[PDB]
Amino acid sequence: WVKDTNGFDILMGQFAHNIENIWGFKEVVIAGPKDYVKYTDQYQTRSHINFDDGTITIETIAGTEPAAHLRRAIIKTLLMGDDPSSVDLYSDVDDITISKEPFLYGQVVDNTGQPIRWEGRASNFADYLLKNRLKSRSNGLRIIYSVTINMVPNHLDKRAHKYLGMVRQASRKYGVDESLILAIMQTESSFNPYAVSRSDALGLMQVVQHTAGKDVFRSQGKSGTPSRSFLFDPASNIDTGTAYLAMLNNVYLGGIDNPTSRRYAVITAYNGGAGSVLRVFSNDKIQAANIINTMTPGDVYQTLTTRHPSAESRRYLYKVNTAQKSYRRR
Repeated sequence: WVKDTNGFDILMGQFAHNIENIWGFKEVVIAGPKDYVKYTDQYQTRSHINFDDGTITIETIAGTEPAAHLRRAIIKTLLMGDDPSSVDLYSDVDDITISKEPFLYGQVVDNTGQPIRWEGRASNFADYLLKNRLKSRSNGLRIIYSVTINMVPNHLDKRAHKYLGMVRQASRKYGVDESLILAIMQTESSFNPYAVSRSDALGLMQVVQHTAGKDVFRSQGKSGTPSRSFLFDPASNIDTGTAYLAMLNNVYLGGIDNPTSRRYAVITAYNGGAGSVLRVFSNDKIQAANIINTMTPGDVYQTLTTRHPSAESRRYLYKVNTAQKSYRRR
């Protein structure tokens, strides 16, 4: 709903085209919801954090002094403070800033098994990787040099720890279970505060500003739509996303009486839309709820997990439900 979207659409096209020219079409890698990718060095160097499987891969296709290119990115990535509102993952500008509290602190250790919070240890660790873990690849035409760093095994729990207070607040406020909130959050970004989709979802809970964002503001009697900075603010984001979860539950899918059937529906609707979920059972929103209110919740899970028209949405329900079963028990 803007020229913000369109100016941003073009920047996207422009950004991707700059990468394509240097890495070749098959090597175009871009930041995602569960993936931080930051280009530096005029697109010759990229720093990739895969939050889903816990790897930090630093790459360069620079032909001169590649080891030097890699060292610079390794240290900054390990030391970067998170203020995702200030980071542009769609430019090659170095807006990377070193703070007293690196975002990755406790998620990775150096080769001596210690967490990294100072520039000295990060440097010693970079030199070690460069001497013992330097890999080289061919894209068919030119050499890419890299360093892979594995995060601690429990990196996901360590990263979610940063947002449990915000989840507890939003949970008590909106009447939505903590386990559902975390399960949505995990499935959407693996607790990545730099999360960006190409469906315009922003932040930890992947809030689409123009649909869900706008809707939530209205529900609370607020005007306008949430800014880009607002949704990259973790507390703002988790509050907004949880509000949309409660909205799906009270108004859009409220005709569902069994609370466990409603959840399956709410979860699916979070990704694919409330409209589509009802339309699986009947074109009449009222009849659709009436059919659901006569079937067991396990049929409802089974119905949505197979007979929903988006392949993405069918997977989404299975993923969130799985995630929730490990957050629900305390």
